Amino acid sequence: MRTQVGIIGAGPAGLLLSHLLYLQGIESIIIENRTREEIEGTIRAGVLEQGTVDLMNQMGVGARMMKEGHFHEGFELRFNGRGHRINVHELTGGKYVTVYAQHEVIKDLVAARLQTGGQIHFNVGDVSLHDVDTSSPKIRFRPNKDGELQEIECDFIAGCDGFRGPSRPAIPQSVRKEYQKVYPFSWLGILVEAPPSAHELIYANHERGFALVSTRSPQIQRLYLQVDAQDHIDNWSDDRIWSELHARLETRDGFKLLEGPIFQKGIVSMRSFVCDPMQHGRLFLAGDAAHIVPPTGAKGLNLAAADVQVLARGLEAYYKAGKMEILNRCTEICLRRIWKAERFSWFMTTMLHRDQGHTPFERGIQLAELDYVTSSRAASTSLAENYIGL
Amino acid sequence: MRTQVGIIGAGPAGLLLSHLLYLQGIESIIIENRTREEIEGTIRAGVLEQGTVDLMNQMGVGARMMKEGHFHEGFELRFNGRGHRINVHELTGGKYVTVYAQHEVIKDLVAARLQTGGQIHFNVGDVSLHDVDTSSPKIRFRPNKDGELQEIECDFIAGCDGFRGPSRPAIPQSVRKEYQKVYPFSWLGILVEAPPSAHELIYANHERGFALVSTRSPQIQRLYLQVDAQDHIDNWSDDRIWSELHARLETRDGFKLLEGPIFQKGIVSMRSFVCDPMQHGRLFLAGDAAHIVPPTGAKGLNLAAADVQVLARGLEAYYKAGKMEILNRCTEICLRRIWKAERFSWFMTTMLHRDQGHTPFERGIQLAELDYVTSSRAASTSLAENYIGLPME
Ligand SMILES: Cc1cc2nc3c(=O)[nH]c(=O)nc-3n(C[C@H](O)[C@H](O)[C@H](O)COP(=O)(O)OP(=O)(O)OC[C@H]3O[C@@H](n4cnc5c(N)ncnc54)[C@H](O)[C@@H]3O)c2cc1C
Ligand SMILES: Cc1cc2nc3c(=O)[nH]c(=O)nc-3n(C[C@H](O)[C@H](O)[C@H](O)COP(=O)(O)OP(=O)(O)OC[C@H]3O[C@@H](n4cnc5c(N)ncnc54)[C@H](O)[C@@H]3O)c2cc1C
Repeated sequence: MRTQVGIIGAGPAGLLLSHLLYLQGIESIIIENRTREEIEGTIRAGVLEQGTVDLMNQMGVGARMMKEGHFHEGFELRFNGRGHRINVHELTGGKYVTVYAQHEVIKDLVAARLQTGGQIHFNVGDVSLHDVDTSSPKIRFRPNKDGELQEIECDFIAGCDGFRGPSRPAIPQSVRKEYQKVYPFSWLGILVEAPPSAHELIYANHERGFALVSTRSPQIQRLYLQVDAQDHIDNWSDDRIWSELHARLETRDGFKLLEGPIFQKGIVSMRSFVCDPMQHGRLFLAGDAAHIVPPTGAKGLNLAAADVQVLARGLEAYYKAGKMEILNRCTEICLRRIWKAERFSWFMTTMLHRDQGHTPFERGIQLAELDYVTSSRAASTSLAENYIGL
Repeated sequence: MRTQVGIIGAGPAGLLLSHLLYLQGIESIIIENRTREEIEGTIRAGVLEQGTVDLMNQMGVGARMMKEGHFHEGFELRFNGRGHRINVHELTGGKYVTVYAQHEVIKDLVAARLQTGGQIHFNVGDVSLHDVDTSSPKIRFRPNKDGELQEIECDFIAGCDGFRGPSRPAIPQSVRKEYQKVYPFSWLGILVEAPPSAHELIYANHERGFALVSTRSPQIQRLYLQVDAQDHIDNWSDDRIWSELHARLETRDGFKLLEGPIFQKGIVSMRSFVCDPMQHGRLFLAGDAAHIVPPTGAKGLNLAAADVQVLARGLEAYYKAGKMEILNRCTEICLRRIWKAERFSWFMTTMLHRDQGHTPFERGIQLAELDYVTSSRAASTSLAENYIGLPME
């Protein structure tokens, strides 16, 4: 099957890229190794930057996001037993913190793609990349895991297949440089059936560790506890999880944490990762296939959306005028934004998490930063602007 | 000899405290173990916070600071071969980065104190503190090192005697908690007979290490190079110093580093240190006797001035109304400001210095932070407000 751009992965990066290309008359074929049900059924976060909201609306796929999304005026930084509100709406001159679950974004983009004649193969298996260093790259795969071996002949391959996809290894080790940080802690995330304890997100730093109170709906809440990076979910009974959440979220004015059944519990590791370059011949990486951020800053899906806007612009210049300049500089342009988001995500992570390797001096300056950011208008404005994207 | 407040040390802390107390009719006696010539020859601080400039003017001792000090509208962060201006004057609503050397501040305060009947003993020896946990603390010392043993009977002792003075050990180890950070680098500081290369301070991050271009006068410049903490001045010839300064300060638009005789060179170590509490009975610490910051943020002299403003207010409430509240909370009030300045000094230090222990990712985030603080109005404003001093309590 011949196309212009072969896309590996139907996450936010692959789906947004395929639709941006469609809006400019450029054809694509997406392959996805999981089922449509699986990709549409995640409990992944939905904190969207203003740029991602603008992009969804610009693309004509933002109607359900605007109708069903939750628009908050701010969020809270809790530390030393006190909550401190960051009024994003006041500090940014009218913007909101937007939440619209990643699975909802995926559902909207899959539906828009299928409705506009888009080609998406779900449940593919045995995926491989070939001749990426030529003008005729190829993608090979088997439909429905064990179908006959099929080939996509294309001009470009977009590697939108996440951290463990096959596209990043297709950039030879001798050409790439990787940057990484392993945080000395992980998150224990829980999906709970209970009303929300507060109207806005709560990012809490406590002597015992970090806690994050988020939401999905009026009935379903999403909460996280910082845990030691080696910890297993079998070390954390429901009783221990709720006791630790109550301890870390405690306030002098008496906060009431609403508890319920934990439908899901799991440990997720926290990492920073940057691959440079994000291209090799006709292969171009975007999103988690090229870089990872710790989720404290909620930048991952937003960076995937920024990467594909640059890639689509380069592809458009190639098909319209035969120009290669923007494609040649795709890595250069994307990395400028990536490094700033990596810095912010690292800043939020280190400011809010307990580090047991920290000296008492380091813990003192961590608490001093928390005091400063919540008592300075410029520091709070900078946090607000970084949080909703810039 | 009886007095109200016995002060150990004639640095910025002790001198500012003695004069603030004089302005409120409170007597003091200062003892200083170095000569007046030695303390007036001090080479270190150059930059004053806006609050310290306001304090010197408020106290009636700011005339020479205004006439001879240098008032800059901003400073530069140089990285990736390009200079980025932080317009402090614009971002702070009218404040300046003030360059007026620590030794000039000391000269002005010693003169003002002596002119107003102040008692200062220079070149003292054999100094000791006694009965600090009583209502009658005492300071013992020998004038001119070989004098007869003298005693100062006072109501309070102010420990303004610097990092290695005798006052901090007088707070028992069982009552205090110390916080510290060790840095792998030091500063090689030089004094050069040359004109200024630029109108404003230059803080440069380079692959080879940090460099700072500061000034003293139109004819004397003060420059610093980051060096390994175990380096000695004999490892650094004048040729090696200039070659390293030219390399680290290089810009794509071609910066001209103005050279001349390097008449002073020395290596100075750096650290972060906080002692909590800063008081024990009638003994109260202030300045470097209580806390140290690495010099990248130009906070140390400024923090000593902030500490003594709080201490003077407490002492004033005690003598005027017999109230102990402000004195009881002196450590609490001072520490809130100290911790924020400790964070900022650590932030400036770690963003600008080369650390060979950094992973490639940590080097990337360091350069991203330099890009961020120079590309956001709110981030540059936050940087500027911290640089010229956060609001006083
Ligand atoms: C706890 C947590 C919370 C987060 N919260 C937020 C947040 O609020 N805001 C935010 O912006 N980001 C957030 N993120 C990050 C965000 O979810 C990711 O950065 C984002 O999913 C990356 O999108 P992507 O399209 O690059 O990759 P992915 O979402 O991983 O999509 C890649 C797709 O490729 C498919 N694929 C894999 N291998 C193959 C193959 N062989 N063949 C075909 N297809 C294949 C996968 O099945 C997958 O569907 C969070 C992450 C975590 C862990
Ligand atoms: C390279 C460098 C650059 C700096 N630049 C700046 C800057 O630009 N801005 C800034 O704000 N700060 C700066 N600082 C910090 C600043 O110099 C100090 O924080 C400041 O000197 C502290 O003043 P102090 O009065 O607390 O102590 P000190 O200045 O140390 O004075 C204490 C005094 O006590 C005396 N003393 C000691 N023992 C005894 C004893 N037994 N009896 C009697 N007297 C005794 C000493 O002789 C001394 O005169 C810098 C420091 C360095 C190293």
